[PDB]
Amino acid sequence: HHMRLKIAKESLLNVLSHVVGAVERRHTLNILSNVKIQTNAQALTITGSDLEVELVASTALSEGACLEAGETTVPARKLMEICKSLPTAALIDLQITEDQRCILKSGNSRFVLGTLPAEDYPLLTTENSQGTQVQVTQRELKRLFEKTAFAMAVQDVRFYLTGTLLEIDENQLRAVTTDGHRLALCEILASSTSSQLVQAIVPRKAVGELQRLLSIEDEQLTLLIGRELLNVTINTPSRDKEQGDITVRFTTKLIDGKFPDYRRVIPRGGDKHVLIGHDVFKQSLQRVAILSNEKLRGVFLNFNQDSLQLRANNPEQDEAIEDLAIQYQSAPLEMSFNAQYLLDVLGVLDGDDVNMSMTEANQSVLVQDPAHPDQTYVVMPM
Amino acid sequence: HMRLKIAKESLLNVLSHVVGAVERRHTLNILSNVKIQTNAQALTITGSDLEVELVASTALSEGACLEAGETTVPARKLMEICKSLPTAALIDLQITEDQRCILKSGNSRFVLGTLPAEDYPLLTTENSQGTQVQVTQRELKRLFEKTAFAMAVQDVRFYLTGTLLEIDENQLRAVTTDGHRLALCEILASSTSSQLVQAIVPRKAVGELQRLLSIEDEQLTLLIGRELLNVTINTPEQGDITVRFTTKLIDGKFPDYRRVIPRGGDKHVLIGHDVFKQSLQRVAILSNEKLRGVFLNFNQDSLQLRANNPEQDEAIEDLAIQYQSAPLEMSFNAQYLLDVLGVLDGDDVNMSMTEANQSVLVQDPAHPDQTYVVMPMR
Repeated sequence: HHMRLKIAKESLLNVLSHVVGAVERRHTLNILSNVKIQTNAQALTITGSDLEVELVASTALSEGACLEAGETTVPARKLMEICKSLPTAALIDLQITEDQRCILKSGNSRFVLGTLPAEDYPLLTTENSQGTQVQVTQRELKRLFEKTAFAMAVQDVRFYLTGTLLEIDENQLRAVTTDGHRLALCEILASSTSSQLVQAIVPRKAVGELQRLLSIEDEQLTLLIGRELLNVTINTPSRDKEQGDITVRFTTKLIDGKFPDYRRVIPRGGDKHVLIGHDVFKQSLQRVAILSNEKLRGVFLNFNQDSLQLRANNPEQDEAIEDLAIQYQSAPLEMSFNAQYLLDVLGVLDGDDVNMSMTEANQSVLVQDPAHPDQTYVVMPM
Repeated sequence: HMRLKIAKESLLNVLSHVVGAVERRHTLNILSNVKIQTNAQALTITGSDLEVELVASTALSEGACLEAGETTVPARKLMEICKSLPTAALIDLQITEDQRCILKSGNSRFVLGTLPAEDYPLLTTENSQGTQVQVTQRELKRLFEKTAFAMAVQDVRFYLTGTLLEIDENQLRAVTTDGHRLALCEILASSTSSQLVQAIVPRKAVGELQRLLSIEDEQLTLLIGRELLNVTINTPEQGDITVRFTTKLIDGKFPDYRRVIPRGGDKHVLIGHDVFKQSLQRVAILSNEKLRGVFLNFNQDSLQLRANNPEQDEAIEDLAIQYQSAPLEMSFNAQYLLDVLGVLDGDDVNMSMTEANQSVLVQDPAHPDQTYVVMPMR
């Protein structure tokens, strides 16, 4: 019949917090701006999606929480705001009427929102089958994205550039990202059945959502990677007085393309190798950059034996020059890089030293951390 | 030429005070630079946009000043360059004949383009003068916090975009208005001259002044003239820095604010501050996004807040208040009432009104020095 539910502010908001990151402020399909809420005596399920990424969060309800079972759709952003505005430990009474109106009462406050029918809410149907399953911990998966999120393109004509390639091969999961000017790669240990490689290009919004959901803990996760979709169920531990655990089901349409062979892009020529202290390199580039071109941000790195010179100048003829101590005994080379790209990779590296492998000025550069061989970064020249 | 050897922090502290006045782009290009003067005893840096002028001075250690001179250096760049250096670094400034400023710290060398110190324009002049006012930094700063929000952001009536400093016999007063609301605050301040004087201080001037002033009880002498307002502030550990602040006043006639405030309110309501702020915020969620309009209905012993939007969503909240006067219904911009609440530090809030189509006086019993007026909608 018609849904009615009485629950604590924190309980409702907590489940909602996990799903409303997927909801778009305005969407071509009007109903997707709303969250779908379904309740019965034992559990409350909330769904949020934009048809590319879908999140379903559910929790075990309290004894008297569901007065009347039912399902409906409520404007997600408003409801979330309404809940946060209530005082701590408040109790909300939700009522859905025959005319499509959702009535929220808490304390002396009375709110009324417009609802839309729950069966009009679109779900990501799984028309394919026989997907690949990968076993990986949350930390390992979260790490893959943290070390490669930056090089992804924000918006572009070519779609696969905007996503993260997730590849499974020989008991190791890999994440690869590129915008055409740089590349990031991270590899971790995962368990899977397939002997052959499987590839999934995960859209940028989905990657962000997953990053928020994952934790540092080593809880095992099972990823189902199909030709058209990627599925993962995560159990978030909700620790509150008498609060049930929240289970979130993540579904995302994979980007339809074929990612470029990343291995061919990675330089293994390695003629010249340099090792530099991470702090010195980071600090020096920031200094030199101040006088580089404002949008372009290009600086010149001149490599000489055991000494790196950073040089930058702008249109106003201002110049910055600094000398750094580096572990380099090979031939001389001067290159120019978009500073920010170097600074971006440095943010990703947790080790004390930084190593670069170079061949020629025109050619690309390979950057890494000796301590962590799992991460590999490439930066092209100007 | 000018040469100077100064610690990173010493140079940085001086620049930080003055950089707020500098503009990213200015019609006169030189004002994007900061003017630097040095001699054996002191360092003086000036930042200005020709509406507000800041001059920061410090006592230089002997021998820091290798050569005395003056010049102008791009302020934003200099500021960033100094921040990028390591802690406790030593900077060597050098000005060459070809207008290049060479700055060397550690292993890094920086070169900026300079412009003639001669060209740099100054607001002040020898015959500037001014009627003195004695006021504490804490009190002056307080005056600005209380009335700053109600100034108009942009308006043809240029006077509206500034705070009016008015001096009464025993106190200094700050008044701001944008047409839809008004803020007023009074603080005791000594007056040597005992003549009413009005100064309309520009919005940027007020912001700069708020940043520089501190919450301590240090007396200040404020010079107020027909065209400028001047005050020397010694800032409250990096030695000691004195800043000379000068501003071009808005040459206009501020409206008679006393007419605008209404003392005739018959209908009076007292509401808990926290309750009112929370309630208003809750109901405002479901109000028009651009307009932010909420309805306040006054009934015996209760306050009803109601808001709706185009999607016909509705929020209603009831507040228990002691009101036994005739029922009144009014429409207000939620932001205007919330803004007033932000500057009220007291536990209760007093509202006095006459009719639905007329203004409302808002006050905090604990602090009678502050008075606010909000004009209703429709």
